[PDB]
Amino acid sequence: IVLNEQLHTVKFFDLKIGDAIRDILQLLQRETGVGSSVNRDTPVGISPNNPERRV
Amino acid sequence: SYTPNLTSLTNQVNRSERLRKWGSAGVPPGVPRIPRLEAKGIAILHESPKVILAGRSRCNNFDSNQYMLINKATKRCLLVDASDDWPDDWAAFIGASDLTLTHVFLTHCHIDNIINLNAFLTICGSRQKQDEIGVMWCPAEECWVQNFKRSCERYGRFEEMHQVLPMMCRSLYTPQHLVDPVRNARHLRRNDVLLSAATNRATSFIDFGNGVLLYYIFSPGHSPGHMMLHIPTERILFSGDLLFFNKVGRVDLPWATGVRLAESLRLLEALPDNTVVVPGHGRMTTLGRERRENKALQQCYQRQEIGKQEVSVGFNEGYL
Amino acid sequence: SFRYTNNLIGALKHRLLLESSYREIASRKFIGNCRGVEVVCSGYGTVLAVQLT
Amino acid sequence: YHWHYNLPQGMERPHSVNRTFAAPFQSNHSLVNKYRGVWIEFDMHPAFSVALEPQLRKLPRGRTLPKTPAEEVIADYTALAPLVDDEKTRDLWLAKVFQHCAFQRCGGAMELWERYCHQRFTAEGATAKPPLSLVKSVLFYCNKTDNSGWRALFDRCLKDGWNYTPLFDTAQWSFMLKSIGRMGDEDGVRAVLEEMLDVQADLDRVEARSVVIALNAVTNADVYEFVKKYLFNFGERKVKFLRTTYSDLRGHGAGKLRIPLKENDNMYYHVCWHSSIRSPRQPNAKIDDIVKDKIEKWKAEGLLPEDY
Amino acid sequence: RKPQNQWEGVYYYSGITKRQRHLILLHRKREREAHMRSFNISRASVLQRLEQLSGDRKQESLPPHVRLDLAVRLAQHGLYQQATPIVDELHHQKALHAGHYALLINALACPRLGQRILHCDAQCDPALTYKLLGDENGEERAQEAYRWFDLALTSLAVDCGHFVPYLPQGTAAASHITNALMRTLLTCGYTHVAAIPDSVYDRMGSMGISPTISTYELVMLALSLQGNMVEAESILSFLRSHHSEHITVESFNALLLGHREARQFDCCDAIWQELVDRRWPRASPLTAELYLRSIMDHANTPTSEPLQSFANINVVEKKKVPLVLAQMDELGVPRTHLSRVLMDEVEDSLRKFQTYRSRFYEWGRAVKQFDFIEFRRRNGWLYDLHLMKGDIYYDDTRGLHDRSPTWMNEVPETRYDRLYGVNHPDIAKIGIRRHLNVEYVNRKEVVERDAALMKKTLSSGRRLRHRVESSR
Amino acid sequence: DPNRVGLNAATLDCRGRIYRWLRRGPFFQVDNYFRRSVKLNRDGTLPTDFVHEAPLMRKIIRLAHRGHLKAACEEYRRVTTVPPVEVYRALTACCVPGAKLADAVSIFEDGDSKLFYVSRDGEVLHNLMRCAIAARHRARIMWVYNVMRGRFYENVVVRAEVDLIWRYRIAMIALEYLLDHECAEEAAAIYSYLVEEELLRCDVHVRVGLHMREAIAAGKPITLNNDVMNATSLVRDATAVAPEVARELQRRHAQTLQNNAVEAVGAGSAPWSILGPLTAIGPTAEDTMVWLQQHYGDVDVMSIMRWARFRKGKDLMAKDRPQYLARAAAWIELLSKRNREMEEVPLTYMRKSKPLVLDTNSNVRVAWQTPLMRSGGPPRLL
Amino acid sequence: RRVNRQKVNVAASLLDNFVEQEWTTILRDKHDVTDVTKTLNDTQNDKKQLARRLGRYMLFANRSLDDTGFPT
Amino acid sequence: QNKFDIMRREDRLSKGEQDLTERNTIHYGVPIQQIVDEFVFRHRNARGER
Amino acid sequence: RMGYIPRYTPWEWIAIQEADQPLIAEQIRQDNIGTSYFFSLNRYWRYKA
Amino acid sequence: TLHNQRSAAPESSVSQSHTVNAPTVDECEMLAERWGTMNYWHNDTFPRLVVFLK
Ligand SMILES: [Zn+2]
Ligand SMILES: [Zn+2]
Repeated sequence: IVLNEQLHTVKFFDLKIGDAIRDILQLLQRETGVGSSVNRDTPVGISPNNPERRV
Repeated sequence: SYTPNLTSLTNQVNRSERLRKWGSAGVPPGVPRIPRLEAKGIAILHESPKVILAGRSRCNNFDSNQYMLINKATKRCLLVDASDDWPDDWAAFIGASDLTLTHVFLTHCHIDNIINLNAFLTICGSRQKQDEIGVMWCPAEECWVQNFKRSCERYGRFEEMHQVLPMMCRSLYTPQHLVDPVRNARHLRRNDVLLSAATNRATSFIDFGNGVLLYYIFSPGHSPGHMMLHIPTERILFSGDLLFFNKVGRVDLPWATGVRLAESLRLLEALPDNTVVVPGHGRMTTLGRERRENKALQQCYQRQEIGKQEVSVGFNEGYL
Repeated sequence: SFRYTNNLIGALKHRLLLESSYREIASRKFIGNCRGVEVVCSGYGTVLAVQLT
Repeated sequence: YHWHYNLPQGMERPHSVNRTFAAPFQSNHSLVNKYRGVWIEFDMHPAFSVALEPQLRKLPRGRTLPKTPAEEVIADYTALAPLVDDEKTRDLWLAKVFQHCAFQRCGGAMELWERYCHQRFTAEGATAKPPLSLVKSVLFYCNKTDNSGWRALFDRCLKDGWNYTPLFDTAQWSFMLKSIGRMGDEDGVRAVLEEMLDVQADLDRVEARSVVIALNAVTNADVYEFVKKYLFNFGERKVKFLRTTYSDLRGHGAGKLRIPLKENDNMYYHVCWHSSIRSPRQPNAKIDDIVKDKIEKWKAEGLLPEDY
Repeated sequence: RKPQNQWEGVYYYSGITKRQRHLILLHRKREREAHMRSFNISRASVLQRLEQLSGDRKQESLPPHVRLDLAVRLAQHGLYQQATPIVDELHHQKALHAGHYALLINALACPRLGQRILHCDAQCDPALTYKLLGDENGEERAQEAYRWFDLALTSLAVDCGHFVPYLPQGTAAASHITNALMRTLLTCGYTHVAAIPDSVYDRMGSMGISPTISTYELVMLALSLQGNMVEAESILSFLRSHHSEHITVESFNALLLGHREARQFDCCDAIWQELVDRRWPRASPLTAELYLRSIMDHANTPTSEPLQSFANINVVEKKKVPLVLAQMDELGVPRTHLSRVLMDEVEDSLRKFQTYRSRFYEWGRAVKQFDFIEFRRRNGWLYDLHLMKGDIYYDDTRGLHDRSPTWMNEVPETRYDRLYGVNHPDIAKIGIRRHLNVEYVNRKEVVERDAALMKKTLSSGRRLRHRVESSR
Repeated sequence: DPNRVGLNAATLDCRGRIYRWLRRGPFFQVDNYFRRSVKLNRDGTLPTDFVHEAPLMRKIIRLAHRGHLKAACEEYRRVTTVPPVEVYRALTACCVPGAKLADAVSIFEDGDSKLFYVSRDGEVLHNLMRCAIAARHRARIMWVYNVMRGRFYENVVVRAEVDLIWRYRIAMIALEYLLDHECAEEAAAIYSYLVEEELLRCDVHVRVGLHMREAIAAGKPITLNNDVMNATSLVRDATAVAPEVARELQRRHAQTLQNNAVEAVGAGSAPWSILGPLTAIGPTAEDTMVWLQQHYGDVDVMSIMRWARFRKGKDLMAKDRPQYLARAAAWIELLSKRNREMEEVPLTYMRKSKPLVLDTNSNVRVAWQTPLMRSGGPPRLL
Repeated sequence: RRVNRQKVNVAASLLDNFVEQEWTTILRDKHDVTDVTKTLNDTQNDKKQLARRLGRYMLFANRSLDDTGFPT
Repeated sequence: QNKFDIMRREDRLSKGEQDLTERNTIHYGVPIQQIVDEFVFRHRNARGER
Repeated sequence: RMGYIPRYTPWEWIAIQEADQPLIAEQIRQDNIGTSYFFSLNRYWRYKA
Repeated sequence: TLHNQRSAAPESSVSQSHTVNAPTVDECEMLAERWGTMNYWHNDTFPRLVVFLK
């Protein structure tokens, strides 16, 4: 049982390397700036957990 | 082309080049197999009391040519630069001529020369079944053997990708396999010769039989190991990719140097003008016509005369 | 961040509702009967009156 | 390369793309059924509506704007409203009078605020809280006639005050920023834009002509550094539309505005710089110590001679 | 040309922004605070009325109906302890009668606290109102309901003083008070809900009280909240067999709620289709509420047999939602009489599965498809499920070749082209020319060209054979 | 702007414009000609006010007021601009006296979602509801009520919602028809809407508002209190009538209980009607209000009796007294849930059962018998 | 802890045997007294009438640890 | 999360019936046709059973 | 198996292909009023018959 | 490895509309107002018209 999980993760070393590069590829295609007001749940200048959140 | 790393994927100039070259597709169309239509038959180019040269022009969409030398006495034939999209006409020609195929000469291991090599060896050995065919090649082309798959990637040759090349199998120059004690079709190929770059006019030849000698000449510039065939009794120079009609080989491919191509053109000046030069691509010419009417040789000797120590000549657009 | 301040507001709302309801229970009468015997108590459990209806 | 016809023509693999990616609806054209105006939420009790019905007839109702002149409407409120003994009825009546004077641009309607509502809402610490329908109507009025009385009312709507800013419309902020850019209040642009950022308003769906007018009036150096950091809060589709709107309102389409813009070149070049950025490509004491000993060395070596 | 995928769907927008979901959550929070404020204001008014009637009227005895209305308004707001001395005084004065006891027991089920628990606590799930009303003193209100039931039966035995050994158990008042007891015991905890068809029904049978349709509907709803569906379907089968003209929609609502709680959604679909088929009793908005909530509970259910290999499977049941809504337009059930949470889920499933004809003419334009691709490329980290991470029965001996003439009809063009040199010794069996066996469109010309080429190379090979073997 | 009416078009010059013309949608000419034309203005009003199309609207309204529906529909086909709301009002009011419900629904749906919600109006929906009453279509009554209530799009985004007076009128005539024809669930839904919107005392508010309009035309100050609403003739007349309504309700429930006890046996009487759930009424009008509030207190009895007063304009309370009492008693008995729960027919007792010990059938079961059915034997458990 | 769980189950079943012994005692013995207070028009509180209005006895051996005082 | 559901689960487990929380996920486990086809494929057309 | 292609598309793949594409609202074709004999062929010019 | 769903037999194709079962005692009670086919009153086994006359 131990060796089966140890051999399962060594065959995904190269596939996780290319997975990490594909993270950087979709990262640099993101919309620039701090974001857009259409796609936000939080106001920009404060934490979402601020007690004085809604002015 | 090359491996798509992180820098090539985040480059906008790469997408700009792939839009400029190929339009809205972005992917290069490969070099496909010639169909059974628009395919010509095998021509007998030369007949002599010693040998017979039989060839076929434009046998690939690389526009390469396929040639075979036949010994009239020993009934032995020899393919040079085995790259034909249909090696079924050649096996039928050998079987209807009662010939034996013993070796295949390879000038260099680019994809326009070794694309159908396993097909040649398999079909001719299957006809021999009703001693195997050897391969004669230069070990510097080892660096072009390993990129046979990548070249099959870019030019769309997908069915020839997953094929172990016969030059990669264990010859007599290699260590042997230590098989379990409880097979020899692919484990050992005893008929294999490796040509040496130290080519001379004394002993660098192949005994073709009947006193016909084929002198292989080491001439880089288009490849790290590039071997011409020279038959002085027949005045025939299989140049391969070094020299063509009014043009020379490319240097804009990897492992290709212009000054090596210039030295390879300079080691050709001791042959007579009536030597018919037979190129891997296009129409055949003579060496005197290339001394008179080829601008690459004119530029090479002009740069040599005006005092260039490193004369670099070579094409950037032409035949692979 | 602000996990202490947002948890202190929820605790003081729990304490304010438990204080305002303790002042509702203590100022109230709790009458229990068995057989005509009205035992009246306050929120603190002190017997205010043992009556008979 | 292909699929042969004697092969079974089954589906190879199903594709669930619309259930993996749920896309919100986004068109380049605006919504054809939106109100494009400031809504007042007339919430009158259904007994004063029948009573004041000849007076509310000449007032703007839902998506209807009568052509009654404003001097008749103010004269109707001056006489008839003290007869009505209800506080919320008179306040909602004056919300329609402020809305009617805004659409006709009568600058004399701010005296109705000082007459009735100022002493009980905005004078010397008034404890009363005005209705939201009244503050929306007077802020829409002061922005339409370019009145300077918006500033005392907007400061009352903060979290310490009436807290009416989370209930403001996106068109309420659109008519707000257009007036402050016309008057040219640099601190008024910053105090509104800080409030829109804190209240989490729809910054991308503000009117683009309203933003480029409020940004054109930025000339002071400290508020100019605020606009640089604030302009990243817009989207990439918005900030490329602000450049095309700013170039048109100062260029050929300068006749769309009632009052023409003033020449602010430092904001024109920075908006054009910022829109190109968001779009894709297509130790003084120790250093001065070193300088003094070098000049000391060249005088001792003779490279800096004295008078000959 | 490269082929396009015909099993890939057209890219269309089915979803909302983060801002729209945040504004929906904010508005629903505001509505919950508004309902809480309304209930607290009404409860404060009732407690102020009680303090006024207890302080100012210390020695002046009130009329009995004012105290009865005050006890009803106290018990309806979940204040049962402030109402039971009023009921003890009213029963001791013999001022209460047959209807007043049922009114008090029905008020003990608190149908004003239930509205607040509906709109704020249960999030408008009507089964969750019964599940959450048992927390606010279920056992104590159950004991008070049992005590008031005993008080009611004693006063009914007093008020009935022929049919003398069969009173008051044969009257309508005993059945009405028993129905009020069951309706109040449904509000309490799970023990009393389970005791409604167990102890209360057996006690009503042993007392000899004839039930009504509300008795069977409340027993069916108690078995629905228990999760026992075979007994509730047995009770509705009893009602279908014997008293079929009296069945109202509350039994269908009981079965819908119960099969929703037992998670047998196919039975929910069967009950809804039966209710659409018979059209009588009329479907309330509670029917559409329970059925659409069963649909949303089945669609959000994860499965484990494909083990989520590609996507979630049950989401396609939300495609049933634009059908059933149209059925509501045939049933006269207004869709605006749905709760806000269920309306949010119904508009979610409608923007996922509904299109009109005018959008269907424009939804496949390449501009919108490439905008979908660009929006997935730019911000797909915000909306992605993976980025969060003869006859055969009389045939037995088949008759073959029955002299059916194939030469009367015309099938003459059966020509085939075989490759040249099938048995030729000089032509190899294996070759690339085997790829010529799979080619249909230009078959005849390719076979003729291959045969001509093979004949030419075999002729040239034998000619060279003869010339070389004759030259030496 | 009568001078600048007109639209310029293109010439399709370059090859890309030809390719765009060959890639255009099925409605590209009419769509761009419609959106380049009239649209919602900057301040939010409709584009209705058109100079060149003004007398056509007058002709349509003039033909739809004289009863010519087909000619008004024919010159409605000739419109280019968005037509006014008065066109839809006149067309739907022409559809009322012929009971043509489908034409009125089509008239509403033409301008509803296509033409910037011009037919989403109180008078148009009122005439639609009147067509639905004239066609006796209950599902279309609930459809007109549901489109009157509206959704988030038409109310908040479009800001085109129905006024409160028109909503009360539409819901009142719908509730009147649904209570007159014994439709319990639909009338319960409309009554729950009137409870939720707090419109139970709205007719009194319209009467008080008309009185206050006359008073403010005189010059007197106006206010709204409890005694101002109690001073109207409607509340006084309902409070005067209410003992007769209570006696009618008690008599009708006694007859219903006696019929239930007769039909429980099969006609003699059962012990079902010995003691019913209604108590006797006290001999006081305050005791009458007490009895109506403690036996029918789930509904507003006074508002129901005020609504049931008029019938098609005729005052039933002053002219046809037993008809008005029967109507008000029927409406109270329909809208009250407690009256529905207290007027139930006695059903037989369903006995439990167990499977057999020796299993012969799966349908044959041993029934649980009450000791009332079989006397004697041992006392049993649960 | 596996031993102490069995110490609880033998101690809970001792009390559940005693409570269900007395609950059957005070119900059945009071069935033989027959104190008739229906003429008194009382509030129906009694020794039996509070015991029969109380629910079924939830056994302590049936309860988990969190129902007998352990925190969740 | 509800005490009602916990009491219902304990009641159903005392009755000896299926818990409704185990019905939270749908299992369309191993149809008989797939089991028969796997048995035939594993046993090479299942000679002796025919 | 080595070359198994199914001749019946599985229920999961049918469910995935059904769950990805929306419905057309005019496929329900419900009708309860009747035909508009006067207005339906004389409606507004963009949406006209 | 089994299924957690409700296992139910498929619905019977035996036509219950034409299946005349044994007469129950409640059927003999409500036989005075029972609507039956002509096969129902003159059945080969358990005829209901004889029960109605008896
Ligand atoms: Zn080459
Ligand atoms: Zn070459």
